[PDB]
Amino acid sequence: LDRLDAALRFQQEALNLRAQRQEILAANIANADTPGYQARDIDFASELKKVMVRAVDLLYRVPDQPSLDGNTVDMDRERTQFADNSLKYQMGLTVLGSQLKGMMNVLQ
Amino acid sequence: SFAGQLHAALDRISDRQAAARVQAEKFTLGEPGIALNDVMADMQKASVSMQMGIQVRNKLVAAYQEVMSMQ
Amino acid sequence: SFAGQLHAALDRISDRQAAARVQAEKFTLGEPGIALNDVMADMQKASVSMQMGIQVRNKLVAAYQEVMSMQV
Amino acid sequence: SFAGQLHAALDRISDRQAAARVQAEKFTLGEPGIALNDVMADMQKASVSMQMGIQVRNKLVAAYQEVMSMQV
Amino acid sequence: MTPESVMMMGTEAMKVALALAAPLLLVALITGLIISILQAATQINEMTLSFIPKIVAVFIAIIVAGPWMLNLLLDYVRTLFSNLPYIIG
Amino acid sequence: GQSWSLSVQTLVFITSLTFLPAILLMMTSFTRIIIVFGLLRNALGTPSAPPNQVLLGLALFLTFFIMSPVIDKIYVDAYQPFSEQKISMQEALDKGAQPLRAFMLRQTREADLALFARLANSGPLQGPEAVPMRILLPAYVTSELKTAFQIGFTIFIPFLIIDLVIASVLMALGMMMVPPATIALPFKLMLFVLVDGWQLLMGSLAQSFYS
Amino acid sequence: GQSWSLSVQTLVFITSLTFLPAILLMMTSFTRIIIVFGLLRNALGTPSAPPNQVLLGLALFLTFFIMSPVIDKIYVDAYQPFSEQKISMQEALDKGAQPLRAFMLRQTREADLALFARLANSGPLQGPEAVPMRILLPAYVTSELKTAFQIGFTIFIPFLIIDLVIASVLMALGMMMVPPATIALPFKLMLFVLVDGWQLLMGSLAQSFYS
Amino acid sequence: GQSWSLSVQTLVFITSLTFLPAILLMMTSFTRIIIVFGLLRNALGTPSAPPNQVLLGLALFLTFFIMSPVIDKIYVDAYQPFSEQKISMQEALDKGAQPLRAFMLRQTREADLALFARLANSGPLQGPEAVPMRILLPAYVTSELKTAFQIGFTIFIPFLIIDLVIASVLMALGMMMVPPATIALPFKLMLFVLVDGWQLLMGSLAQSFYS
Repeated sequence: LDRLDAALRFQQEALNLRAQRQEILAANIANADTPGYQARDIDFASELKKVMVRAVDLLYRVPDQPSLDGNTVDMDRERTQFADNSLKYQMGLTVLGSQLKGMMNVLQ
Repeated sequence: SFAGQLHAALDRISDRQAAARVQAEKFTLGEPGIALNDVMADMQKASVSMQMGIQVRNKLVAAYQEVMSMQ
Repeated sequence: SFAGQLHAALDRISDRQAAARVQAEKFTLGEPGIALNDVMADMQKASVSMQMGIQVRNKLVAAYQEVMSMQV
Repeated sequence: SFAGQLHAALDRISDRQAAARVQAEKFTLGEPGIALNDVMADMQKASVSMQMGIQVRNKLVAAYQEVMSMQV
Repeated sequence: MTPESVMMMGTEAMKVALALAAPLLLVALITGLIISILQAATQINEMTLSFIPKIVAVFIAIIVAGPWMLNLLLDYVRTLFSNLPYIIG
Repeated sequence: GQSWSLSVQTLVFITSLTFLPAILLMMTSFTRIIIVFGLLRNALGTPSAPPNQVLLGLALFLTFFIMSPVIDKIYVDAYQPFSEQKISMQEALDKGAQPLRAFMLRQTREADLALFARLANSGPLQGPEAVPMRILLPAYVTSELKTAFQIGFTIFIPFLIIDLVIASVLMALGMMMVPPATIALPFKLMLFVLVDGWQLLMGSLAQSFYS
Repeated sequence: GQSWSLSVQTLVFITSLTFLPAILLMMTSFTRIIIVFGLLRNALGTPSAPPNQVLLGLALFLTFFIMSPVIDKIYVDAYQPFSEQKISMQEALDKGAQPLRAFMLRQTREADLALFARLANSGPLQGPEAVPMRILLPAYVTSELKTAFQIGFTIFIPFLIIDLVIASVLMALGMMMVPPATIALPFKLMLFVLVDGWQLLMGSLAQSFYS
Repeated sequence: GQSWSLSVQTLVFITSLTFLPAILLMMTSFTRIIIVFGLLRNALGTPSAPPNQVLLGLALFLTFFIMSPVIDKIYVDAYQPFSEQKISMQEALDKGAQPLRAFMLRQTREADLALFARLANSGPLQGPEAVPMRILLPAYVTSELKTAFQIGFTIFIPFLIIDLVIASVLMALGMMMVPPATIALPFKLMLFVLVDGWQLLMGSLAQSFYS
């Protein structure tokens, strides 16, 4: 790679993984009522570590309580997951922005 | 040589800008695979690379003129 | 000496920035122990250190140019 | 011909700037078929053309002064 | 820098002048003496009457010298540039 | 391991970009070259007969050529391990500066080095190589300044000889009271162009640099 | 082959203009003309009587006239394919600079390119066209200096003859303390205006420079 | 033939003002006068006695006055129509230089235009007025130099004769040492200021220039 991308590759990959994870969370929110559905999620830490070496596998979420229709997407746990995922996405966004602003300010 | 190094650096900067521009074009055409969180990062990378290039050019040209105006 | 002082200052600035970056990376990796009240503070302090460094650089180069451009 | 090329470039930039001003005038009294983004883009392009022209003029006049203010 | 090399070069540098000027000045002396002989034995003279043949004398001397007068100048200067990498010491 | 972050590395690079062309070029290779050029200009009996811009350009081209082997050395020893981020700037700078330090040490005067060391009050050195650049630079500058004038006097000699001989031959025939300077200029220029002083002098100074 | 982006294109276009006063004029076009004019002014016995501004303007006009073929060739071969964006400026630059090198080859000394190549320690380059641009320029400048000195000496010779004749006759007339400088100068000026030295001198210089 | 925007019009106006010392003064108006003033100081036998600060200032007064009909003609036919805005900004420049071009032809030699026309390869064609500006300006400079020397050596001879005759009586009277310059200088200026050659000089420039 290059000296510039070497610094920001980690943050870019973190942002991309956050976007994909939020997409999966939105998908299993939208499919909350389809019977026979299984909630899916990404092992964020392991996937990030694997990516920062060189698609993404899906891990089924353990059902909270059983239901007759076969649907296994919870609501409260996934809502907390979505909220915290958005919060950490914004954290990564502002960290990358601060790094880029510092790099630009050094060159003035 | 210095001329070759400068030519290589200019080619690299132009390549980075072209890659960012074509990625933005693919995103705006509606082609799937872009999440808007990488096009902005690539554009910022191209902009900071161009800023470094123009800073180096300013320093070099100022040095050249001040060393040519000597006696 | 001047070279030694400059090297020490730059090395300590780089160490502060590296520590802040590694703490932020540990936080975003999910490892417990970071409360978001330390990573932001350390990043802000690192930015302050970088601002001080660049201001010192500007002042030093301005003074050097002024003393070097004198018509002797 | 240097003079011919200079005249061509100057009339081209003047004509583009005048066309942009005419577009802004046409939009400012509520004529139909004029887009705000289009008029802003035209204004910005005219401004950047003017900036390029003044920059090249300054560089050329500085070079001419340097070459004509030497010792023979 | 060795002080001896400063004067030793001067000794040969000055001899170049004696190598070049002597063919011209000696003839100038020889021509002048002949004029002085004409300034006796019906010694009529206005002021000098010596400048007129000296110009002709030096005119002949320069032509007769010609190449080997130039050769000394060309060779000595090239030697100085040739020895420049070794004059530094 | 330890190194410098990207921001501080680029800050150092931009800062060094200010010194590098001005002083790291002015007081390292071609100061004596431009001194010799100025001395030749004075010796030609004419102010600024060769233009200053042309003289500076020729000196810059000549020093670029001269430093070519050292340029290749520092390139292959620093840039290649650094252009592929296989080494950090902290020691890359020292590794790159080492060959230039060796060149300065080779082109130095022992008396000047000893005087500067005594002035700096540091005499623990066991070998010439272990000297610091802080004490190496001024001695190198002084030695280059000395050899500049040493070459310049040799440049002066032939024109002085021509002027003396033409003045003597001119005033020996009764023309004492007329300046021979206007007459010596064509002869000096003819001699210089006939011997090809420029091309010969460039090779001579290159060989002097190669010692 | 790809093309550079507009930003870097305009960046290099603006940057080249700073080198324009030197690279295009001083070491390429009219160094011989300006040196010859300076030497002529020196030979006339009254420097600064032809003002430097007027002399430089005349030199600029002369070099603009004498560069007519190469200027037209580079203009067509660069602008015409570049005006409507059919080839990249990065290759158009070299394709337009090649005829300039061809012109330089004729005017430069054939015996100094080899010396500069040996100094640069480049490998044996077969053919007279594949010479790199980094070597041609200094050799061309040195050849320009040599031919300018030669022309200056040739112009000097008649004025030296006039001064010698006038001094000899005035001293043989019966007066020796008369300053010949103030006496020969009006005669030299009258001879020059009778011969119309400006027009023929410019024509001869243009012919020698063009061939 | 349309007009320009305000921004471009002021851009070229200030740039045209930069050329004022060169493009309009030193090659159109008084390039002959300065040479005459410089040579006159040399002819007076008192070098650098009249300061060049006032001589240059004195010259601009005379050339502005002798150029009054030309500039007044420009004022009437360009400034007044421009204040009426019935003439294009570019049209005024074209229509102002054209009468000046006829003026330049008046003060140009008979056989100097043909040199540059053949040099520029424009061809003879027809029409003495239908001549490009590229040929007029260098030819004007060359012609101005020729007439400057022609009017120059006219004044040198009377002063040289006085120097020669005063030296002749020295040898007849036994003054054979003998310092010619010191004794002759007071007599040179007394005749110069008793006849007041300046009024003759200023009058000569007015009629000779207009022809």
